[PDB]
Amino acid sequence: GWTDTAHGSGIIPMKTDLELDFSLPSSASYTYRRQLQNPANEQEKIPFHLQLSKQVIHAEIQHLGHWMDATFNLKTAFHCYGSCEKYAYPWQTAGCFIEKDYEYETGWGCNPPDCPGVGTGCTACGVYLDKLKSVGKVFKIVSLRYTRKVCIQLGTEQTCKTVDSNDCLITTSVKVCLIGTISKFQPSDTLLFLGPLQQGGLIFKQWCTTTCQFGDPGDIMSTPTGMKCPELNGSFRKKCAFATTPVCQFDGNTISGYKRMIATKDSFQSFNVTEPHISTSALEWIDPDSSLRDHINVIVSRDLSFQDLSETPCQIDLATASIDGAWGSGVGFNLVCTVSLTECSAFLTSIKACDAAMCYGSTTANLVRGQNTIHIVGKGGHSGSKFMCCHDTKCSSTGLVAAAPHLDRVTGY
Amino acid sequence: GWTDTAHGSGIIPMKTDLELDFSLPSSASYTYRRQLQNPANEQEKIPFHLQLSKQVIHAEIQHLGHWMDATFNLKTAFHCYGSCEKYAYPWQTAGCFIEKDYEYETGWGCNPPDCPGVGTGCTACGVYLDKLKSVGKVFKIVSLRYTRKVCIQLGTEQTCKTVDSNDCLITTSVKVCLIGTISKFQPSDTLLFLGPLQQGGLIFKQWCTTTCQFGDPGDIMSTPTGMKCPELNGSFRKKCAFATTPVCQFDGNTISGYKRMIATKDSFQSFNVTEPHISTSALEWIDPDSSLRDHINVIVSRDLSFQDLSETPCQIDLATASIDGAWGSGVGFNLVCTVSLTECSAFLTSIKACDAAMCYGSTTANLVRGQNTIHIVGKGGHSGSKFMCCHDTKCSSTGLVAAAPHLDRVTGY
Amino acid sequence: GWTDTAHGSGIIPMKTDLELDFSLPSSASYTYRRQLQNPANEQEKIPFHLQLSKQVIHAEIQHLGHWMDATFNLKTAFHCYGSCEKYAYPWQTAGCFIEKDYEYETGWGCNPPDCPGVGTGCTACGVYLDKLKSVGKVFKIVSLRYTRKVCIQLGTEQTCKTVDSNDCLITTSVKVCLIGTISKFQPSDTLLFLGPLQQGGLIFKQWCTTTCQFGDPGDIMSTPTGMKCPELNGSFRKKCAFATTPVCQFDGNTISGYKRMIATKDSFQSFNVTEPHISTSALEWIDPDSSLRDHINVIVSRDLSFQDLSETPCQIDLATASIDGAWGSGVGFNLVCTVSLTECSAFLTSIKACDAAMCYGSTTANLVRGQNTIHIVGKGGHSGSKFMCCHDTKCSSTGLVAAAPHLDRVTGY
Ligand SMILES: *[C@@H]1O[C@H](CO)[C@@H](O[C@@H]2O[C@H](CO)[C@@H](O[C@@H]3O[C@H](CO)[C@@H](O)[C@H](O)[C@@H]3O)[C@H](O)[C@H]2NC(C)=O)[C@H](O)[C@H]1NC(C)=O
Ligand SMILES: *[C@@H]1O[C@H](CO)[C@@H](O[C@@H]2O[C@H](CO)[C@@H](O[C@@H]3O[C@H](CO)[C@@H](O)[C@H](O)[C@@H]3O)[C@H](O)[C@H]2NC(C)=O)[C@H](O)[C@H]1NC(C)=O
Ligand SMILES: *[C@@H]1O[C@H](CO)[C@@H](O[C@@H]2O[C@H](CO)[C@@H](O[C@@H]3O[C@H](CO)[C@@H](O)[C@H](O)[C@@H]3O)[C@H](O)[C@H]2NC(C)=O)[C@H](O)[C@H]1NC(C)=O
Repeated sequence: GWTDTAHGSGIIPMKTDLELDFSLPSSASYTYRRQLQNPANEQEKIPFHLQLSKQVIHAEIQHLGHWMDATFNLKTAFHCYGSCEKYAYPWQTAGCFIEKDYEYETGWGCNPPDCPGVGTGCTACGVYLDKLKSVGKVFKIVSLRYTRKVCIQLGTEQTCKTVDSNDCLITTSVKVCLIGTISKFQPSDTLLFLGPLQQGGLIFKQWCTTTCQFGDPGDIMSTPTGMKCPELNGSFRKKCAFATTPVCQFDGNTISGYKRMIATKDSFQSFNVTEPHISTSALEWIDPDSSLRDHINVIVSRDLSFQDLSETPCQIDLATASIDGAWGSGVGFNLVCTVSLTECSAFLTSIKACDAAMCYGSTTANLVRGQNTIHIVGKGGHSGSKFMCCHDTKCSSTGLVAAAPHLDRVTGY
Repeated sequence: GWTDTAHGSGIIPMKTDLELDFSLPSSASYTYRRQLQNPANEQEKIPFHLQLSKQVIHAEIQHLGHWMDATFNLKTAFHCYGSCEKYAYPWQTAGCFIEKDYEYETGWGCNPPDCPGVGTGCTACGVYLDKLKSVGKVFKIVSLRYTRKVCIQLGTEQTCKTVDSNDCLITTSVKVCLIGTISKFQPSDTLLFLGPLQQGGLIFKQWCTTTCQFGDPGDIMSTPTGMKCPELNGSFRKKCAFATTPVCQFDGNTISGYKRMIATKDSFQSFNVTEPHISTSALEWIDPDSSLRDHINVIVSRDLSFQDLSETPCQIDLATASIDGAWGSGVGFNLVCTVSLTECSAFLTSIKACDAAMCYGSTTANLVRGQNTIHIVGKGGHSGSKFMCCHDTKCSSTGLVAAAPHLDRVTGY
Repeated sequence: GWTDTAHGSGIIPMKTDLELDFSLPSSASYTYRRQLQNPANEQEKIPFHLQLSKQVIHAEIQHLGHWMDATFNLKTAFHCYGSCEKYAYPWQTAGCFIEKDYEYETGWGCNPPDCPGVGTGCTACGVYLDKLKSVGKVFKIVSLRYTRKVCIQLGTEQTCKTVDSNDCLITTSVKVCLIGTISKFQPSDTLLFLGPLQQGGLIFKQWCTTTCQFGDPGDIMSTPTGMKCPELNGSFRKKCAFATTPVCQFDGNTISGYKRMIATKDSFQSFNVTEPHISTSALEWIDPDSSLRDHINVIVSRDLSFQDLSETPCQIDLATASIDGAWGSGVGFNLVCTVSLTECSAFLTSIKACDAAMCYGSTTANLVRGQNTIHIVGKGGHSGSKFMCCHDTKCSSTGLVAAAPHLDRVTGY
């Protein structure tokens, strides 16, 4: 029952030369040098060197756009004759507006002196948002990954590798394992940056999604493809009589999402960020908070009894078959892989979906000799990303683009 | 100060034969054979065998029922005389409806030609939902548990045991410890399955609970005991005049929860599932995602210095005393246990609430010699479950049924 | 590249005397005695003693106040002349109320017999909440910390220290490391206590924040500084005619947050609490749930090869420079520290913000020889707290008070 998925080693403890074991803050790097006694010869020694980089957070993100503050406005129009489609209105120039029409409701005692209409015209009323101000950048977390660069040297062996926070690196005589605490961040958290990235942000758990009303977090969003307006929500009413022009009233919410947030600002969680790097579909940074600690173990054994537990005679070859689903998505894309197994009856291994740069997901494949169809869910990437089936570092040269994510609001009156 | 709650071992490292140490994906199993040198005799060797099953997720769940898509409909009725209770209406046959009556509001200029009424009758108006379509199955997570079957053999010792993700298994000469990363799932997450279980689902963090409006996630739920309708929310209005029958208008939301979800579908998180098994109150599966890795440590020491740290002279006997609270609940049930302690002045131990199959919770009991009353919160089970006080595998033969969970909506106009 | 942030040790495994390794419930303490063979002399032995306390949870909190149940009431007033400011109304004495006025709308067929007014007066209508009952205490989690007291003795060495759940304690010959599972609690969770603390509580993920409507969790909050009333939300309407006094109607929600919670109570998560201790800005307790297990490792090596990995020649001195931001906040306060580095070219270390009792946060500082300006985010504390820049246990004697947190609702009609 072969697998290459166990990353570590089998050891005889009497034939081990060195063990490091400690907790380290994610934001801390660490360096260790020591001359170790040669187990082959007690009168000799060999250099051992360890280097650990600071832990980098990698979030695949959705660029939700800029959060807008706004002012609420209510205006009443009146035409004694003609329907509401015939007339342009002041509010129709605005970035976001709702209109409620009262066509054919002229009667008597709802009219100014100059209107003798009865059951005609249009008393159109508009609520609208102006004084639109960008207050911050908004990203929704699609997925999370935490990595350290690990460099080992034992005499003439030397290898650097990037290692996930609950993975191990294995060389001929050295194993390094990371064990990784709780995350401050979660998939689907929304991050709000009110200024530059370096100045940190706020985490939100309830950013508007399926139903964005004016007053919610993320109510008014501006993307480069255009505005995303919230629904208003509240009832309209004419006050009619005193031989005057009708005066509309709105009972719904008047105060914007941003203003409502700022008033109770200290109800939310902050985070800070050093060395931020933004890409099309990702945000990378180091969290300077030193209260988050990982566990590191290092073990040296320059002996033939040291087993790499990943070693197998099994050989695989990959071909990217087909794709469906979307890029930049927490639901994601479905990549189909044709996977040949040779030299083995069966093999349990990890098959990954990757582009040129990064991998966006991985499935545990239960392979039997010959061809195998394996499905992978990937989460992330952008318009142009060409996703390939991969194992270790070998990828299929066939790469497939995904479809755009469905992230649309539906604003039904 | 005796306790049996430390699961592991005390070791002299020079008298250890083997150490395995590695990271493994939850979805991966693993097998290891090796002939180890006999520490008693250097010219002999003994077989060591390790088998780890894939990690199974066990969620106690609530069957919230099926999520329904629907079409919104508004219809106006009119009777010139008689009150609204006297008449049956078209909308009253429908699965979900709200009605707003305007009794005794006939006046003049709110009537058709055939109605000379003044301050009489009934202008009943109905909003209602039809074209009800099941779109998926819905489960709310009550609790979570992650387990692997661990099998050890060292020569003539052999034991298999199911082990939680941050527990250890201990035999005469072998200890296996699991250390378990972050969970993709949380208690109170709601899982939506749009097709068969095997095709995966969506996680939701904001499924409607205390106030379900039409348009929310989970707005229209169908259980076998009947429909659960959302509230509508929006104002009504007659438009009256032109010597016609009154025409009602509704300003509230027209689009269903499902349709609003699907439009922005890629805002949410997917998960997938292999080997799903559904029961009355639980869902078990293996997550094929290979990016989630646990840490495994194995240590062999066939020596008398190897201590089982759980060993104590303390002896306990249990009796299930009484119960209150509910089954199938995140709040849960309160089981009272009478626990006798003998052979010891004091004893710290774990007392568990279990039925025939599984345990639903466990309390740390601080026992003193003689009788002790211990309370346990259990979370899960179903109508028929008979919960018993247990320690190790010994249970009280008395089992007690809990009461039904309160999971009702209250829809006040 | 010096750092003091690696908490643990470098070891030669053949020169180790003892290793303990096991899982332990958070609610369990543990004691271990053993006479170990003296490595210096095989015919002698030395006493080794380990004591671990139960794990204590420390939450910095916000006292949100008491959650109130209430009864909804709608009353209509009428004055044939004079505006609504001129008259006191029955509802104006109540703890929470909204009022909707219809000034100058007398007309004809909206009046009792005693009112011949036309376009005058005031038909004021009030919705209001009475029968206010406290149902529980409410705390919002600002931050979380999990600690155990660890006591070691190896012969003549003895040290007790409080250790975070993913930190290690290091002495001359002994290292103890804690590795800490998932948390049941998260920052920004709101905890509701319906009775005394000892009887446990409910966790909520959606407690009202930026927009509190009547019917929401936390809709009606009572603090010592006064009531916090929700918004109502729903439309008003006069029914007019039949030569009577106007009768107002409200279409919005009638049922309170509490009642709506209790109806579906078993949708939520409970927790329980032993040995609770409440302070101005914090809640400390031990969770009696025994299903949460940490990993403990202990390693003894009474040998000169045992390295304390935190040892450096680097020397620091601190001065608290300035502060901005707030106490009792998840966003928190920004403390500026002047940090002198001597004896070293560069130094990576942790700089903490603390008052007399506890530390409220810590930053990873990348120091170079001489003066360094370092920023720290602290989360927690109260009005009087005087926050100091600290490293190890040495603090600057200058302490600085923060500003009050902004936690206000804005209720715009
Ligand atoms: C790490 O990140 C936090 C959170 O972003 C930092 O606090 C932030 O500081 C900004 C400074 O602009 C504050 O936002 C606003 O500042 C203006 C003045 O520029 C002020 O008038 C407004 O009232 C508002 O507070 C805010 O305190 C805070 N950001 C947010 C989103 O609340 C913290 O200083 C950073 N720590 C570092 C660099 O060490
Ligand atoms: C693992 O689970 C995910 C999530 O459930 C799988 O993607 C799902 O595939 C279904 C297929 O029915 C998709 O739902 C709908 O499919 C119809 C066609 O049958 C389509 O017209 C609709 O627009 C809709 O997308 C959907 O992509 C997705 N499910 C959800 C709830 O979004 C994924 O394929 C699974 N991976 C495996 C088996 O490896
Ligand atoms: C640990 O904590 C849980 C949760 O707080 C405990 O259950 C709680 O017990 C209280 C007892 O007051 C219950 O609340 C109410 O009790 C009255 C009677 O006093 C009852 O008429 C109401 O219907 C309501 O249930 C409730 O079951 C529960 N608390 C909540 C907030 O739901 C559990 O007993 C505790 N376990 C221990 C001490 O071992």
